Amino acid sequence: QDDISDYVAANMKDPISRTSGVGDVQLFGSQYAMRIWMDPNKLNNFQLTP
Amino acid sequence: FSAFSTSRWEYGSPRLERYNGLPSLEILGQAAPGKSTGEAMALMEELAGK
Repeated sequence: QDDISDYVAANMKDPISRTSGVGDVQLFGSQYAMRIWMDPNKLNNFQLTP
Repeated sequence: FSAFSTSRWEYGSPRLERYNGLPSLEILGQAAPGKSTGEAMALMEELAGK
């Protein structure tokens, strides 16, 4: 679902949102993002915090 | 600055343009005097297909 949602957000949502007569577009997904999933144990080992 | 940096020469775009939210290059041209503008547009559209 994530790849499809990213493709829709990147290539299909924006052109459709500016189509004449389209007021609001609700994406049933989410665009890609750089997710940094932190580990508290590893952060604690190196004396690091978020 | 020479202690913590390196420098190089590279090519880049002095002016970037986008059309309808996507990166684009604008091409300006005219139809040949004998022929119409519509024929030139159709031909260049067919060329873009290649």
